[PDB]
Amino acid sequence: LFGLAADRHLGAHIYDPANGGVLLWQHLFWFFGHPEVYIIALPFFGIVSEIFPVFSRK
Amino acid sequence: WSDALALGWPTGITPEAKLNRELWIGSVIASFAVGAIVWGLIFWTSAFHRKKATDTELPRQFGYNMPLELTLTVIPFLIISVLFYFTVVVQERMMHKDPNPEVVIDVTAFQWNWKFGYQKIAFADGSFDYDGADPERKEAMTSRKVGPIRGMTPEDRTYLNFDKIETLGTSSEIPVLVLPAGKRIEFVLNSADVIHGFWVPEFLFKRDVLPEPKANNSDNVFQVSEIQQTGAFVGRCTEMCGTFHAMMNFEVRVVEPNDFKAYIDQRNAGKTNAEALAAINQPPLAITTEPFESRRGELVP
Amino acid sequence: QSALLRTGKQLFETSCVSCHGANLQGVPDRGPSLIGTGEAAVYFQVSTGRMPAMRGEAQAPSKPPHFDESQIDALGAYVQANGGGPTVPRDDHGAVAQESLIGGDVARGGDLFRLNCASCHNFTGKGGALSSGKYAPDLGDANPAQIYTAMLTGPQNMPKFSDRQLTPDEKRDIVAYVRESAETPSYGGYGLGGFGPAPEGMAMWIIGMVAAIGVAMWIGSRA
Amino acid sequence: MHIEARLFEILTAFFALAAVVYAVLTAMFATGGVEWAGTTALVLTTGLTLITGTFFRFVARRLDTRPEDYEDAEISDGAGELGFFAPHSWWPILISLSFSTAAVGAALWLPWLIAAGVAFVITSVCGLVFEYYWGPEKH
Amino acid sequence: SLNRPNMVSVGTIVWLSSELMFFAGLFAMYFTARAQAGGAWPPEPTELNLALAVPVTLVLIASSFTCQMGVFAAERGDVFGLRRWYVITFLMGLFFVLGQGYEYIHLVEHGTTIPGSAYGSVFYLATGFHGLHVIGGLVAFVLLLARTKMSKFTPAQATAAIVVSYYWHFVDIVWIALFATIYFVR
Ligand SMILES: CCCCCCCCCCCCCCCC(=O)OC[C@H]1O[C@H](O[C@@H]2[C@H](O)[C@@H](O)[C@H](O)[C@@H](O[C@H]3O[C@H](CO)[C@@H](O)[C@H](O)[C@@H]3O)[C@@H]2OP(=O)(O)OC[C@@H](COC(=O)CCCCCCCC[C@H](C)CCCCCCCC)OC(=O)CCCCCCCCCCCCCCC)[C@@H](O)[C@@H](O)[C@@H]1O
Ligand SMILES: CC(C)=CCC/C(C)=C/CC/C(C)=C/CC/C(C)=C/CC/C(C)=C/CC/C(C)=C\CC/C(C)=C/CC/C(C)=C/CC/C(C)=C/CC1=C(C)C(=O)c2ccccc2C1=O
Ligand code: HEC
Ligand code: HEC
Ligand SMILES: CCCCCCCCCCCCCC(=O)O[C@H](COC(=O)CCCCCCCCCCC)COP(=O)(O)O
Ligand SMILES: [Cu+2]
Ligand SMILES: [Cu+2]
Ligand SMILES: [Cu+2]
Repeated sequence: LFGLAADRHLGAHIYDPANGGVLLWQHLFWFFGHPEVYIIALPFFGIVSEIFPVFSRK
Repeated sequence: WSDALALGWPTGITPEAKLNRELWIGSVIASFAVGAIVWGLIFWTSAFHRKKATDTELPRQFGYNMPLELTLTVIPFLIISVLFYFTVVVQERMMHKDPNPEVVIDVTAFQWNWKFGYQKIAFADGSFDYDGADPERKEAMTSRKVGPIRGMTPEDRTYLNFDKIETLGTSSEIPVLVLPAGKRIEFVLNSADVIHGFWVPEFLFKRDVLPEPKANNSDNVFQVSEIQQTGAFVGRCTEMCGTFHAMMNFEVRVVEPNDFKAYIDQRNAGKTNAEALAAINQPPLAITTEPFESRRGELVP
Repeated sequence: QSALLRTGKQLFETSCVSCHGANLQGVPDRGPSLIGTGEAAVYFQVSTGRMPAMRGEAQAPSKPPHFDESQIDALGAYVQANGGGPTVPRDDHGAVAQESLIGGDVARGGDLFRLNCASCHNFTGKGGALSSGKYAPDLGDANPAQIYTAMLTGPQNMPKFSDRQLTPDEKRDIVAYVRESAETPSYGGYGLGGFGPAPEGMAMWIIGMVAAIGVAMWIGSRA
Repeated sequence: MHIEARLFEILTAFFALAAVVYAVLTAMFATGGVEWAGTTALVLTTGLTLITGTFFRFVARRLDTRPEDYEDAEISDGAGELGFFAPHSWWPILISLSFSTAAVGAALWLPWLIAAGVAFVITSVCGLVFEYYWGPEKH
Repeated sequence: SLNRPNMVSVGTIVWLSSELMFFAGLFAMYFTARAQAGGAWPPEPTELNLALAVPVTLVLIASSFTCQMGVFAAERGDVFGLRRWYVITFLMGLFFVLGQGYEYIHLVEHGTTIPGSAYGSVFYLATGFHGLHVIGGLVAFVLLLARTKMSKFTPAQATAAIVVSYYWHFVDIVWIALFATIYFVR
């Protein structure tokens, strides 16, 4: 995000297509994106994992 | 029945599409199997294992089973292994790129429309040769003391390709690409501004049109082995590109091999697209899509 | 040069055709016709980055340019050959005139600016708000050619000043005033933006009064 | 505290393996070069876990078993003195407001707003850090 | 006896480990832009001098020693030794910052700027973010030295000194990586 703000406000060449920056962004973003979708999965696994034993008497 | 287990894929018009459809159907079946198994297991315990009226003495407190957690961790590995094998087998086929194609197309995507250019034609029967490359016009895109990126400014546009025959789309006319049937086809993709999406649903395929494919280490050229159906098929953009992302469709019209030469000759004479299709007893405008209304919407006088 | 008139046409049909048409006649409710606008309009719109536009809002903003000088000239010449109109002034070498546009009389330029241009812009060429989502920009970024071609065309909501209303001698004085009022240092300290009472009041409240209250709290006691 | 230390180096081994595999498999039969973008990330992902693992290992070797790390431990073992916790403070909201001001300044590119935001941030952080250390007023 | 882990230290360790992934982006940008160089990676206007970056690096490498000496003084109960060593550390850090600024001015004069080239962008971004971390460290020194004279020298103040030292040993270890990867591996 800082890199992108630098491009927009200071006129730098970070994500220029000629510079191989179209796919730099995708790598950097998808390194975040998928762990992000696993951040909002595991705690809600734990909630149901806590709830199941109580109502099953087991 | 392939009309219910394909979940609504179109039938292929190319060998690769037909091969891909088989893998899709097989995968759908193999997923519904495990879905049914697990749903049955969930339903079984929710209908029989319940609290009885005459029920005391809390049930058996078992929570470990060693020779069952090692068994149920092996079957999914074997399931995924075969799927991986078939995936590899199919994916290697869809990207072959035979050295000698029979027609090369230069596809360029700009801001909310298309342009198609016939690079070269070389039939296998030695009955038609044409070379449409235009380097003189290509030379007029060059920019330069030193330049920012590799000794040039971002305003280079050298990577684009220009040809003698080019169909151009407008805001009031859908661009139509004309191809022969039963022939090997190239597609070489390049973009002027941003990323676009090349999708023809009947091909069961799509590829991103990038502003610098070479500099970004990404293949921007695919082949079709042959097409065995004459007619008109739709294509549309499948990558977010701005306000008019949803309004830059196109059409592909496949005709008989002999009609292709007549169309090419008509275009060589100086006729437009609409004046060439009419010359080979074909509708001039698109029949799968029509131009969008230029107005903003229905709240405007 | 015909070698320049065809390189500017292939640039147009790849970047401009969606909003302006293939025959420069304009796409209804998407963009206007470009017949009779001239190369001055093209120069101003493309050099400052306003074109090509990206969406339909209250006002199309400026941004980094999409093409370079050669391509700008090509596009301008292609447009000029399709209905005429104004032209960008050149110098003895054919390049766009920058230094030769600066007028001698800055005092006359000053009050011409104050009568004609200070209503939308500021006293010295800052911004100004317009009706609904529109505004007059800051003039501290434009070069002489851009300042000259802005009033020759009347870009978006700025009125149009012909060469008969403002002769190409008063325009030079105006551009001289605009270029001088942007590159002269403040006398008497930091400029504080150049708007007047509002930044002054905020500076007072946030510096002077804070310091005074801090000093009072240091000298005095609590409870 | 061995379980804590082990949990990190378990990840470290996998991360190192993944980075090494990715780097080599890309050098040959992969278009372009070594794919510097993905290679860089994994070789620092390993470092993230390595630092914490090493620190935890050293701390575990330094101190002996705690009531928390003991199987058959009694509640009476942990009785005593925990430490200091802040009961209340209104400084966090001021810090957040200062940072918000700086961010809004940076978004619209208003240097004066950025400067004001930075000054506010410094003042708020000073207020937070010098909270339980100010002495009585001298008169 | 001591039989517990210092949680003010484990908190700062985990945060410092997380902060290492921020520089991952910058390193990725540098290595990506370097790949598409073609010919000479530092372009024609760019000329890196080792006549100024070496002494500055040596100073930034001599600060850690003084910092560790201050920490050693902190663990004994000495409040004055800590102050003396931390002041010296602050001065050396300030020297680093001023040297870096001078080099920036020199480079800008010869035509190496952020909008000028693709090299300039990555160079200035990486080195500027490192400079920002250094300034943060200096601010931390000032705040801690101001706090050390508000109250009696308790173990908590020693803990604060130790964690600040941890942070400093993270600004100079990331500059030996950058210096190695910029001035030697060109
Ligand atoms: C306790 C005692 C009392 C204290 C009193 C304090 C006063 C201290 C004064 C110290 C200065 C001494 C030297 C004299 C001044 C001087 O020699 O003058 C330099 C030149 O400078 C500006 O030229 C910029 C370039 O140099 C030019 O190239 C460029 O052309 C020009 O552009 C203008 O003109 C173009 C043409 O049209 C337009 O295109 C364009 O738009 C624009 O208008 C540039 O101007 P500009 O944008 O203003 O930015 C300048 C740079 C840098 O400036 C400089 O060099 C030096 C600046 C010195 C100022 C020092 C002030 C001290 C304040 C603190 C730092 C802030 C913290 C306080 C917060 C609270 C406290 C904590 C609790 O950025 C900054 O950081 C600005 C400083 C930020 C702080 C100032 C006030 C902030 C108040 C906050 C209010 C918001 C509250 C919100 C609450 C919700 C113009 O003015 C010129 O005339 C002028 O010539
Ligand atoms: C009646 C009327 C006109 C009111 C309009 C109210 C209104 C809609 C305000 C919108 C303001 C903003 C910030 C718009 C952007 C959208 C947005 C982010 C909205 C707020 C979102 C929100 C609630 C978030 C959390 C709050 C938060 C973190 C902070 C908000 C940011 C803040 C505090 C900024 C606003 C402060 C403000 C409006 C001050 C302006 C006052 C003055 C006098 C400034 C003018 C000024 C100028 C113009 C200078 O050039 C200058 C140059 C050098 C020195 C000084 C100045 C100077 O002071
Ligand atoms: C291809 C790069 C171009 C060029 C050379 C120009 N445009 Fe645009 N444009 C659009 C709209 C809605 C307007 C009118 C409102 C406003 O000015 O913002 C314009 C305006 C112009 C002008 C001004 C002509 C005048 O009448 O004086 C000029 C010279 C111009 N343009 C050149 C919309 C679009 C658009 C659709 C979004 C696209 C694409 C372009 N413009 C691209 C170009
Ligand atoms: C109100 C309407 C006016 C008046 C009377 C003048 N201008 Fe200005 N101007 C106005 C607007 C709304 C805009 C923006 C149009 C656009 O972005 O398409 C402008 C633009 C300019 C510019 C170009 C912007 C730049 O690059 O900074 C210049 C140089 C300019 N205007 C100058 C100018 C002068 C010299 C005027 C009087 C002689 C003048 N304007 C009048 C709004 C308005
Ligand atoms: C947006 C985040 C980017 C931060 C990167 C830090 C930059 C280090 C400064 C190096 C100076 C080099 C300048 C140069 O050669 O080009 C100069 C332009 O660079 C600048 O203006 C730099 C200002 C950056 C703002 C400082 C940090 C922003 C604060 C935000 C806090 C939230 C001159 O270039 P030019 O003359 O136009 O060719
Ligand atoms: Cu995913
Ligand atoms: Cu598109
Ligand atoms: Cu799209």
